[PDB]
Amino acid sequence: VTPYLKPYECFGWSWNDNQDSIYDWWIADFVSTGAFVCESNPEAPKTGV
Amino acid sequence: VTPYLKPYECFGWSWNDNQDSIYDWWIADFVSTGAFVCESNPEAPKTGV
Amino acid sequence: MFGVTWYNDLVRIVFPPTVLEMQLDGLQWERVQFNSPVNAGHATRFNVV
Repeated sequence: VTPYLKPYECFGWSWNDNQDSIYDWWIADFVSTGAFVCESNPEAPKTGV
Repeated sequence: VTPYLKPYECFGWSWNDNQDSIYDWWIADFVSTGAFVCESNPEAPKTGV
Repeated sequence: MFGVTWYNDLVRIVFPPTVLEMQLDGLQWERVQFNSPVNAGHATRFNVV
């Protein structure tokens, strides 16, 4: 069951399928850090377009 | 675990630390009563300011 | 010159190249324990705002 969570935090879970009923769950909360976090840092704008 | 609750109601709990796993929890709901509830009723504005 | 701020939990950690901004929900800071090195040539200096 998904838990109750803060109105702008974010929930995901995984790791069933190990012949018992334990699992990992996580909460991201996205609280106004201002440093964006993401894969694939941007390369370059091609100049002259 | 905090329960699910109405979108403008308000949850708090207390009273662990008694060598068993019982506790008290409460829900305020803040539903448009118009009578504000708070400590320290206001004294007086100083006149002439 | 550098410093930090935490006015209404807008925790900046500034340095003349770069800043670091955070906001934390369960945060509030009110106490400052400055300490100094053992000896400075002129007067070393600190300011709580």
